[PDB]
Amino acid sequence: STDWKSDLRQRGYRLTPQRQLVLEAVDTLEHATPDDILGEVRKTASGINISTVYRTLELLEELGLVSHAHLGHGAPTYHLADRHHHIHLVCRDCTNVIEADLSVAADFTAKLREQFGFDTDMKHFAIFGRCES
Amino acid sequence: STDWKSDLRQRGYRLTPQRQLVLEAVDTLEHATPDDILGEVRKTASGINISTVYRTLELLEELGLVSHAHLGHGAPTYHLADRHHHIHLVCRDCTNVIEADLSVAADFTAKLREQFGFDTDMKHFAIFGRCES
Ligand SMILES: [Cl-]
Ligand SMILES: [Cl-]
Ligand SMILES: [Cl-]
Ligand SMILES: [Cl-]
Ligand SMILES: [Cl-]
Ligand code: NI
Ligand code: NI
Ligand SMILES: [Zn+2]
Ligand SMILES: [Zn+2]
Repeated sequence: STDWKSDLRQRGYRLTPQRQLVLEAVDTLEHATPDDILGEVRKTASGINISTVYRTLELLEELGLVSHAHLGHGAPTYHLADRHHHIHLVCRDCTNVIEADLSVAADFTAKLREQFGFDTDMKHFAIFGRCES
Repeated sequence: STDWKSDLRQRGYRLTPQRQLVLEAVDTLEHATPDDILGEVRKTASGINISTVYRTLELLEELGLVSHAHLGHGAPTYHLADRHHHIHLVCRDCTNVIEADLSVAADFTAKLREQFGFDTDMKHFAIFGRCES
C-alpha cells in the first residue's frame, strides 16, 4: 500500500532509509525470501546484513505493512500486506507457481468451516501437486 | 509398513542398527521432526548426531519407507510411507493439528484438476486457519 507513511506517522512510527529499502524490496521482488531481499537492498545499502533484514521483516509484519506466505518446501516469502491475496499452487517439477483466485475454493473452505469448524484462508501455505504444463 | 525388511533385501538393501532405530523413531513418534528423531534415537544409540539423522531420513525417503509432510511454519515432519494419508489443519493458536480424511476434499481437488489442470493430494502442505475449539 502506498499510504504507509501517513498511517505509521499517525501511530508514531517512521522508517529509516534501510527499513524503507527493505519495504521497497518486498514490493519490488514479488515472492521474495529474506535472502533475495538482502541482495536487493545491498544495491543501495551494501553494508547491510541478513540479521537486520530478519528483524526489519519481523517489525514490518508486526506493523501490518508486510505479510508472509509459504511456497515450496514450506519456505516463507514476503509481500506487502495489501497484495497477493490468493492461493499458490506449487508444481511437482516445473519451477513455476500458479496463482489462483481464492473464490476458486469458496465451497471447499465452507465445507471445512462446517465438518470441522475450521476457518481457513488457503493463502498461508501453498498447495503441492502435478501440473499438465 | 512391517514388510520393509523383505522388500529391501529383495532389492539388495539392509538397514544397520542405527538406520533401523531412525525408522522405528519415525514409526513411534508420529509427526516427528529430525530433532525429535534425534532425541528418540539417542535412547538407544547415544553417540548419534543430527547429520546422521538427516542422511538416514533422506535415504529412507528415497528408498520409499519414509515420507514427509509440512506442518506449522512449513516445517517438515516424517512418517512411514504407508501412514498418515490425510490432510492436516493447523490452528492459528491452539497447539493441536486436526487430521481430516482427504475425501473431504474430493470436489475441491477435482475443481483444481480442471480449472487449472493441477492434480493435488492436499497432503504435503498443511492448511492454516482458525478453529472454534
Ligand atoms: Cl502516505
Ligand atoms: Cl511484487
Ligand atoms: Cl519383512
Ligand atoms: Cl506414528
Ligand atoms: Cl522451513
Ligand atoms: Ni516437502
Ligand atoms: Ni507462516
Ligand atoms: Zn502470490
Ligand atoms: Zn498426520
